[PDB]
Amino acid sequence: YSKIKISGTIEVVTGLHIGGGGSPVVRDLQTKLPIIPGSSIKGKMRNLLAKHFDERVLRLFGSSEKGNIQRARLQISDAFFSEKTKEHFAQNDIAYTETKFENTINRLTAVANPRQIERVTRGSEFDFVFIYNVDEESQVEDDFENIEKAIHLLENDYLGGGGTRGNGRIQFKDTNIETVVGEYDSTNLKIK
Amino acid sequence: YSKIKISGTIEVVTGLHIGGGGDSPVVRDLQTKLPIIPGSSIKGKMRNLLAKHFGLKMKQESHNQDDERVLRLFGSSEKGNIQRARLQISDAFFSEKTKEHFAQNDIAYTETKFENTINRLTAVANPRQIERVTRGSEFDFVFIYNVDEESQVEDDFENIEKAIHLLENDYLGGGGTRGNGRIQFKDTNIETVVGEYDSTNLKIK
Amino acid sequence: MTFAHEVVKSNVKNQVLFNGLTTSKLRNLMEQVNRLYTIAFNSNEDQLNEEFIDELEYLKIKFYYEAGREKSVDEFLKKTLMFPIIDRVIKKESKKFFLDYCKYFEALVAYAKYYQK
Amino acid sequence: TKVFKLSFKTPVHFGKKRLSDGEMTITADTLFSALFIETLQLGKDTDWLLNDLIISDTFPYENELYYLPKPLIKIDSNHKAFKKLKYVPVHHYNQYLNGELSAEDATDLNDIFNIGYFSLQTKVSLIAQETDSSADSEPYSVGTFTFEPEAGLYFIAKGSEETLDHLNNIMTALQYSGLGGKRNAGYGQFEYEIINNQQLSKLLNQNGKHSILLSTAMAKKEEIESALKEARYILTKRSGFVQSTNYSEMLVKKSDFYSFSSGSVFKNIFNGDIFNVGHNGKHPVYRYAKPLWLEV
Amino acid sequence: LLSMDMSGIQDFIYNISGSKALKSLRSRSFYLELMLEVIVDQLLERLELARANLLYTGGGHAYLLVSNTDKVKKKITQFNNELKKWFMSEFTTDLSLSMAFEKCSGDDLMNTSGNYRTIWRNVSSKLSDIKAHKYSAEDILKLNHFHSYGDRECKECLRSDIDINDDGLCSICEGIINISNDLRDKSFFVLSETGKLKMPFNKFISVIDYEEAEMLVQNNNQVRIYSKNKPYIGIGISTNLWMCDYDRLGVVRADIDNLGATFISGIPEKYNSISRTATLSRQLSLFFKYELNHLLENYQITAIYSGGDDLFLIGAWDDIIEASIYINDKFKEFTLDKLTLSAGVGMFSGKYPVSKMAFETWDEFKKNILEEKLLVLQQGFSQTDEHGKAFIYKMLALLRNNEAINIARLAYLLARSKMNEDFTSKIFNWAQNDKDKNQLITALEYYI
Repeated sequence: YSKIKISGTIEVVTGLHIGGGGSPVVRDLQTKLPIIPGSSIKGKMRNLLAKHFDERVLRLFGSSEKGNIQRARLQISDAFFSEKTKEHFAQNDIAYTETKFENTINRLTAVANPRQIERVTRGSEFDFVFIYNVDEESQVEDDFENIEKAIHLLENDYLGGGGTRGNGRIQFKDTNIETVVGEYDSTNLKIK
Repeated sequence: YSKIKISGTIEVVTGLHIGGGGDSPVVRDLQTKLPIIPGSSIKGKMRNLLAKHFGLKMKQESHNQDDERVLRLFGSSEKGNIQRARLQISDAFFSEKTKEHFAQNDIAYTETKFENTINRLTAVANPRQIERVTRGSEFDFVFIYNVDEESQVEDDFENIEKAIHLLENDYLGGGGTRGNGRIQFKDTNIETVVGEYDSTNLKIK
Repeated sequence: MTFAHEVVKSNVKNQVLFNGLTTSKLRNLMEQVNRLYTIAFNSNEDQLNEEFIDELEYLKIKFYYEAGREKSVDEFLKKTLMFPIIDRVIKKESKKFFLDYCKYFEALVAYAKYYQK
Repeated sequence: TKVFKLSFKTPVHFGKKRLSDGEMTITADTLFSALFIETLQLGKDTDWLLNDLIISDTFPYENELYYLPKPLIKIDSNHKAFKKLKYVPVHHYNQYLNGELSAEDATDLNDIFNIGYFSLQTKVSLIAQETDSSADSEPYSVGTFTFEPEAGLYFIAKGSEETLDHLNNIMTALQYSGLGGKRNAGYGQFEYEIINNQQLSKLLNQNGKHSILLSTAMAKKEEIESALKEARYILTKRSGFVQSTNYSEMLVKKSDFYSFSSGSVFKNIFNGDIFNVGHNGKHPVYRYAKPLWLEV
Repeated sequence: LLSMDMSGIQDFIYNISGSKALKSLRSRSFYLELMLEVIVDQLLERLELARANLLYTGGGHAYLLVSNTDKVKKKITQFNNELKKWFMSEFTTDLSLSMAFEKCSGDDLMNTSGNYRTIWRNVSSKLSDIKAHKYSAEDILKLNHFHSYGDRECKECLRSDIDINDDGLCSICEGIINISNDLRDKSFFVLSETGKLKMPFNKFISVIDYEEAEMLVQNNNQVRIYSKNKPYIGIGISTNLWMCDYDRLGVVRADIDNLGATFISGIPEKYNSISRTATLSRQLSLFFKYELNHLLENYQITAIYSGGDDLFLIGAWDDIIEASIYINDKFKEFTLDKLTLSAGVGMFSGKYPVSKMAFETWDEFKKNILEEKLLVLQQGFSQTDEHGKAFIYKMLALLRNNEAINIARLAYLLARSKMNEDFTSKIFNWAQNDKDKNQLITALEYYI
């Protein structure tokens, strides 16, 4: 019985906006640095992949609400700024978070109503870690294909709020997969 | 389930004034210090004009409820008859080609147009200065259209094609009636990024 | 060098500032400095490109011209040690010092705008 | 008899009664449960790691300081500051037992006690008819705790060397799964270090007439009368659910159980036992009650 | 000297998560208090003693002066055992009563050798010793062996042991909701054999009107009247019990700092008479149960928990802050600046589980921040419009990044406004000073 570790970085092509406080953004009440709570990743992934089609979703994330106990096979943690983004921004003196001014127009009135949305800065990188506990040797390939599709969909979609309105597109780079529990090989599993 | 990618570039015919930062600057990306067209701007102007195209009631205007087709395209999901949005309008980024071009020919990215105003009974001038994105600069835009219903694809594309044409003749940003921000699109393209759905017969002028 | 940044309050006379300096004759300098700042932002490494250096040369040329056109601006530039710091930046050819200079200029400009007729 | 020290780098939710409730420390019960189920996931033999391993409750630590919970001894003086205090550093642990700790000393220690903070995370749920048709989203709350960069938890374990090696392996394997509460939601990973503090080692290696129960334990039926002779103690109701046992989770829930808390003082030592709280399940479900004493 | 103590104040008052947070908590506090009241009254009845003999009640503590006879001690033994039996039949951990008594001669009650304070401290240590030894071997033996078919937690009552019947609702919790609805309108309570609230001594509580209480006098029933601070009643057993019932969110929690010393040491060596500390207790009680009613009139506040030295108030954020200031000043008047309070206010989103809000929770604040900075900022923003959360938020950004270049940025931004030069210069001068910047930041955060 083995566990496979998938770590990498995700880049905010158009600014990201989670905002657990909300118009704030998720932070640490001490570090005050933006984070992306993993559960948000999980939720977006699930909505997408389920919309791609069901057993497979249950296998991946786990529900156990219909009397069938399977237990989650995927663990997704939150992510953080890498040291790389922090050092670059401090050197270049770039604020971490942008405040976008928005506006809304009443019809039959044509009046202006100002809005404010806190977005994570373009180009920052998040280090994310996924853990896949392969409970069935004879299925893991299938599962990764599915996880691949999930990742792929997200590549052309958004996280968080206003994603239709123009924020939240991300990218995945420098994904490496390593086996960390058990003696199962991971030199052929591939995720972009 | 399929996701359809649309690409192209936005060419500024006459100066652009998105200007959300508020003297009176334009919105800028904070990683490059360059102009951007936030997808809210494009998407909202498209919705506004395409809605005005179809019949809109006074009550519909006040409640922001619009025509069924435009709404299905853009999503309201506000009360009752909910509709999940369907076309995600991404932002625009100051493309590499134009950045190099301006560097090579030593051209500013943004001008400060000086304007004036003659109030009546005094005829007294009170000047203003307004920043405008230099004309001919190009943005890259990306649209992602989702097929929630296979049957309706060309019709939805034709709707957004009319909205693209409306944007070209009209304007984005401010000073639209005063001359700012008439734009055109160039080198559009479509390619199915997810799914198994062909997009060859699709076209957007 | 920050004494030249708070000297602006030291130059508040009677009721003109820097002998009547206004931001209407200094807007050109702000635009030129900002244009080069965006090019420096695009630059990734420290060692400045030679064309960028010549841009600095043109900048200082503009500084001299603006000082020639207007007297209060000339007083500003000389009394704030603008030319020596410009030459120093040209000598150092480092991006980081250039950003430092731009921040200094920004402080000068903003403080100047705070006090105006 | 090594001790393990834990680092998380991502906040973890413990919880006592409701998902929005948050805690810093866990009791031996949860740890035993988690280590056991991790063994079952590895599928090794449980009997060895059933009736031979002795574990303490979890205890918070800071950059370089290790603490123990407060012994409920009767000190005769202020009786205000001592009430507010929970944990004591090893430096003055025996000093407090003697009575050397001053009221101002307690004030100082409590002041240093900044070893993390609590927070509430909001989460929204659109699996309902909000997306399907006309309905509203379902906000709910969780409570999480963020330890300082050099802060975390540790436990004190004893047993045979083979037991310790097996525990080492299982602890490594668990390192990457979670602990606490919403494990899969992005909370509670850890990297661990085995460190031997000479002073703490001495602390475990004293000998006296009193003994401080460091775990969550409760004597068997036939020992309780002789155990409760002269003691100062707290009962702590332990309830909770179970994982992959019977059809309906909401139908499955171990019966509310009671054990002594972790600051009690006893005169007559008792061995504890791992009690079955099982009924109407497909397997027995184990809750841990076995003491590790610090004899002074 | 006999003393009583409830064990489980906080946790049982604080496991509420339902949508009736105000309605739940307001009744829960009252319920525990009334359980205390009925407990003590039953005790006083049993010892055949008078209501005068009670000297103080508050929190879970209560104090009485009883006789030093053997029979009395046997009765105390029996009653204590019975009460423990009732609580264990009820809650088993959530609430318990510990009672302890200490022999004394009145000569010490004359503060003859300052031994009155000594016996008080002795009974306090005795109370803690009874708290430690709560159950015996057989008690817990039954306790850990009770496999029972039970349903799930009451959504209101985060409790599994009690048995839900319909719509995820149990029995005791259901009665708590009922008494909450009748707590505001009806003010009279009656100890009856048939009622909606389960009391420890196999008794039940109901609510009635003044006319119904008069009818009970004609009926000559074994009833006691429990009130909403109703004086000049004279109807049967008209017991004017004291309880303060007045009715993002703001929550303020306050505790007397020097109340441990005041209750025991109080006035050294010359006025530590039993009667005298009693009267001190009496004054504090009457204040905390009457002025808390009276002063709250002008504030959009519901009184949730008041008594002993604990003040737990919730209401509107601005109103909460204002009334907290008002209460501090009023206390400093009534205590003649001799007792002080420590208080905290936290802003929490609506519909939060209050059981989680509670665990979250001067002249400097009044004069400097609110009185000076807040007013001038408010006047300026009154004079200059359009200065929305955008402008203020840029200010906040400028202040929060404490760097000198940010000082310059703040200067320029202020310049772009059109506020009177004096207003902008005052903000700039305040920003320069670290203390005044922190104060201005706080004032503006209050501004929104």
